[PDB]
Amino acid sequence: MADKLKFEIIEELIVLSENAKGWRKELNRVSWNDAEPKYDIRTWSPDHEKMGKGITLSEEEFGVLLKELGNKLE
Amino acid sequence: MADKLKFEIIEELIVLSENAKGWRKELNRVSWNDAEPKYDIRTWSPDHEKMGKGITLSEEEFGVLLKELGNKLE
DNA sequence: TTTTTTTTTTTTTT
Repeated sequence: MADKLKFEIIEELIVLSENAKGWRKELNRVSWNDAEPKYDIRTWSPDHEKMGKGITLSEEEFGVLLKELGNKLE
Repeated sequence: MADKLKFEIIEELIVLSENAKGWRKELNRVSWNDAEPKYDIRTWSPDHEKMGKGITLSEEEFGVLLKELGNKLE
């Protein structure tokens, strides 16, 4: 929506890689407008010049999600 | 975009819960237009009457993502 | 080869 949305990287979680479009797929915990810190997984430009839209994962989600996912690899 | 997008549930992976909006947060592998089967995490209506937008996770992503995330809870 | 959102969306043949 806005040209530059306010944010801040609280903690880097997982980094996957770039795609054919250069989409840097990563999962990091950032603060929404430098207020609420939460986990959000998105992909950005290869040159890190811009960002895109993905999905936000709350503690409730990440908790149950990781619990099951981690156990799925068992 | 469309009123009803074509799809098919190949395999259910993880089910989180509903939210204050009734958003049923789940992660299941479905076939895009009943063609390409891929993992996609989204939230639907409480009464499962409609669906919404989320994010699609490819094998490359889910693979590295799971590996790291699973190890993160170790 | 999307141009990111301070928690009641109406889903897309990579």
